[PDB]
Amino acid sequence: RGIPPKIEALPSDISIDEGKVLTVACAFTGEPTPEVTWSCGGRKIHSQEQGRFHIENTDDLTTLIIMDVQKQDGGLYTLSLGNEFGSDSATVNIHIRS
Repeated sequence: RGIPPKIEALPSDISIDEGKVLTVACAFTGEPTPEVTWSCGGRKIHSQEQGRFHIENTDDLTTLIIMDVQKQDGGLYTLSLGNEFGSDSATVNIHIRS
């Protein structure tokens, strides 16, 4: 009959060295499958097929990938989920290390 979305696991903080690939994964649940939005600074992140930012969404996992991570990529990344029955949201603090 419908189950609102829930983010089941997302880390609160991640530190990665400058220049590496960062991968941030999150498992979620919901019926129907929730729509997934990643954002940073009130702006939605979109996959770039020939760029550094990529989002891979399956029916219960979403992954943010940032290739060759730079200091400018650091910040608070929010995952938001929504379906007909509700919404959820959580933030991960991404730190880029020298």
